Amino acid sequence: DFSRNLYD
Amino acid sequence: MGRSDSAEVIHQVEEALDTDEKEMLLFLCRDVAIDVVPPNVRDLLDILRERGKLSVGDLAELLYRVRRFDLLKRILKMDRKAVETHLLRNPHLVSDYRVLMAEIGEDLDKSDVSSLIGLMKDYMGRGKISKEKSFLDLVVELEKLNLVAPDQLDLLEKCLKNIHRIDLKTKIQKYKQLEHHHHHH
Repeated sequence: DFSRNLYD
Repeated sequence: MGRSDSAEVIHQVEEALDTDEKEMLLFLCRDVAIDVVPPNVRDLLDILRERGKLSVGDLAELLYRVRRFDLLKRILKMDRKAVETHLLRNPHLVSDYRVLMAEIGEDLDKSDVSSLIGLMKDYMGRGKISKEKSFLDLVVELEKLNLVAPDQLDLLEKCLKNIHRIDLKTKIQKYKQLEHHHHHH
């Protein structure tokens, strides 16, 4: 992910 | 301080987690925080944010262990299946030791926990142990007896193997092979 985590 | 709307996200997840799940958060961040946080667990995430160690990816990992795929969609808009592939890389914000114990407990069911206790009686000799205590509780229980150490498990693999849980045993092996973290003061 990390790309779906940045959501914050 | 610093206001930021990140506080709101942190506050919302605390309310959603059950008291049972809330315990896991303390356990997982136990290494990161020496229980310096006041009695309220809400403050636990708050102090982590101040340290800057609070990554969103970590939150996704934290919510996943407590089996809260539902909250992932609402808070981080993360797909449940995405977590499975994402965790494939097996990334850990904190030492895998703490997470390893939490993850294994999650895999084991209520029946498995009871059976595990009987095996522990032979080595423990019938110490302060009961079916009431959860798997997570069992992990810290062994710490008192010093039967299990971060760099030496051995016993954990044997008992789990008896329960015919090869997958759990395999995961533990990864941890043992992950000792070369090169982490020191």
